[PDB]
Amino acid sequence: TQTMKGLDIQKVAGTWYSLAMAASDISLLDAQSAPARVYVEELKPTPEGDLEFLLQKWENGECAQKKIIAEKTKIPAVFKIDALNENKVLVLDTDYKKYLLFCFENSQSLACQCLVRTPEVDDEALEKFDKALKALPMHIRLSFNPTQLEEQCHI
Amino acid sequence: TQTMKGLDIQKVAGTWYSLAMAASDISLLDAQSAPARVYVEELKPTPEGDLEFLLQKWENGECAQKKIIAEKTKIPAVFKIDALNENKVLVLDTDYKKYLLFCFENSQSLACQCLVRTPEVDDEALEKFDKALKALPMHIRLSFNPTQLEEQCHI
Ligand SMILES: CN(C)CCCN1c2ccccc2Sc2ccc(Cl)cc21
Ligand SMILES: CN(C)CCCN1c2ccccc2Sc2ccc(Cl)cc21
Ligand SMILES: [Cl-]
Ligand SMILES: [Cl-]
Repeated sequence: TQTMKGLDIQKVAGTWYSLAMAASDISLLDAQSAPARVYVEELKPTPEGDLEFLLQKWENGECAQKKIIAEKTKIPAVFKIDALNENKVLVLDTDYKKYLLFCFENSQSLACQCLVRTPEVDDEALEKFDKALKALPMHIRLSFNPTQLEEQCHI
Repeated sequence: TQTMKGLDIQKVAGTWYSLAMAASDISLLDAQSAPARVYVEELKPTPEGDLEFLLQKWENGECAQKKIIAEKTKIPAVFKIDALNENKVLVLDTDYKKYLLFCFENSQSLACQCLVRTPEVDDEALEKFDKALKALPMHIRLSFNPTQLEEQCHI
């Protein structure tokens, strides 16, 4: 939809925090176990330029660990998930050292996140997140406080 | 917190739609039966200047009807609910004919709504809602589409 020009994927490696989330549909986020309520722990680019995500997900009554690889495409900012469905991960913007904005898109519904490196509310990153979101048909948004950011599944 | 100057309460009577909702805590809105997921049907000012609300609420697996009176205070924009808890309704802004912004506050947690007269997405009213919200510690926001606005409990 809107993407990071000149993305250097190797430089997104490491720790991240899902500071804020937004989605096209309320049901994607408005339950503790909602489909898009997915918490990023780490991004692990592969030497071949795929992007592995370490995630948490509340499911069947607890906070489960998940590990998913999004495969590279010819566009550096766009990755594809191997599944029954054809979903994409799009990297909208990042400065590598503080924030990264991305969206998960199907083939439609959209969930986006504002990721930050540290458990702090970064108003500048959130401002960039909101600017990105005005071009998208979002209907739910939420953000987490520093206490929650240090808990499993942001409880 | 922030209020409508010169509110004429009699002029808020009639049909309204909860176009958007925001709250201080994610748990107040992030479930179909969450405490602040309350849908406004009608406002009925009394001759004595109290404000009755006709509402819907998803509870015990369906969309229940609710009727609550908020009693006047010496401030025209602030009403008080008779309960074990001391909660207030604050009217932030309205033009009577298109939109009304209000907040429910306890003694703390806050839920606010953008009400509109018709089942339409009013970007100007939502812009006013967002401006009001930047002065408040909100962590979840959602908005409804015209199809949902015509359904019981916005399903
Ligand atoms: C259940 N899980 C194993 C799948 C996670 C899918 N998923 C996802 C995929 C690849 C990289 C990052 C993410 S976060 C995310 C946020 C919103 C939505 Cl809707 C989906 C995702
Ligand atoms: C269960 N129900 C009978 C009580 C509704 C209480 N409540 C409320 C009260 C008076 C006038 C309007 C409202 S809407 C609302 C929005 C958010 C929250 Cl948190 C509370 C309320
Ligand atoms: Cl939104
Ligand atoms: Cl918000």
